[PDB]
Amino acid sequence: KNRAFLKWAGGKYPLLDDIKRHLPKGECLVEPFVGAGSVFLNTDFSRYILADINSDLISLYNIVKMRTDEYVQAARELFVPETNCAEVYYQFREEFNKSQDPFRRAVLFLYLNRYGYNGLCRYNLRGEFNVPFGRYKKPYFPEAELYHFAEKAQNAFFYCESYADSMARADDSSVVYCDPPYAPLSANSFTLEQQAHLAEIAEGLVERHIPVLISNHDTMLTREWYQRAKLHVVKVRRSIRKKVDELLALYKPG
DNA sequence: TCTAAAGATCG
DNA sequence: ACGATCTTTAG
Ligand SMILES: Nc1ncnc2c1ncn2[C@@H]1O[C@H](C[C@@H](N)CC[C@H](N)C(=O)O)[C@@H](O)[C@H]1O
Repeated sequence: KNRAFLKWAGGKYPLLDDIKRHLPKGECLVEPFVGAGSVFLNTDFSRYILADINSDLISLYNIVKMRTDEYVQAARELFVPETNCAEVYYQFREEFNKSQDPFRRAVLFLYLNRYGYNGLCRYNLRGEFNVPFGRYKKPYFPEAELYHFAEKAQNAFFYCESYADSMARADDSSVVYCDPPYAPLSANSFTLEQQAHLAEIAEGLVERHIPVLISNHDTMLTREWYQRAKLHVVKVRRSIRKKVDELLALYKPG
């Protein structure tokens, strides 16, 4: 069991056993919504193609892969007792938003992920990061996790683009896993129109003998979008009050 | 998930 | 120059 080095929304570490039970075998794995990378880090394919719409995240992954020793030594200097203070936090956030150097922006990005409020990621319409101070007791510097990420990445390529464009890179030796933002539980972001279009693209790939696996909440809407697949219920019963389970859908060819 | 200030849109 | 009703911002 291997851990990511970033805090992130909708991370899949606790569901890995159920995912690996139903995921097919092949030469190359494609992830159109990669995020913090928990599945990439806990599987064994010989090639990977990894993509996301967030451009600060993709640039950080390129620096860590190609300039490893230089990156670690510089980032370690920001994790000391002197920097756990509100007046210092708001000046570093300001330096980040004004800089135009990829290496310096990547160093500061990790500090903000581990000292900021509840570990969030949020921006305004101008592209400035605006999460406030978090006040933790003693944050942890993920050194071991950073070296292991660099090592596995020697066999992957990274891209900044949307889900229709990355899914079109697949060929007759590939396998695809999708993890989109969650569907709503009651009546800008990922739209209803977009949730349905994703299911349509999957039905077209499976005609070409290319297999696909998807995950989301178990509701009335998701059962309708994914009607042409085989469905498996995962009991979780998380409160809020009511219980909700999770769902997996598998498209397999003949 | 929350809320007091500031800016956007139409007749 | 006016006012009712929405969006947007950031602790
Ligand atoms: N149109 C889009 N195309 C591609 N990625 C998107 C799009 N919209 C949102 N995303 C990303 O989808 C990701 C959703 C995450 N929940 C995935 C978590 C990931 N499985 C992990 O283990 O960390 C986010 O990182 C988004 O930035």
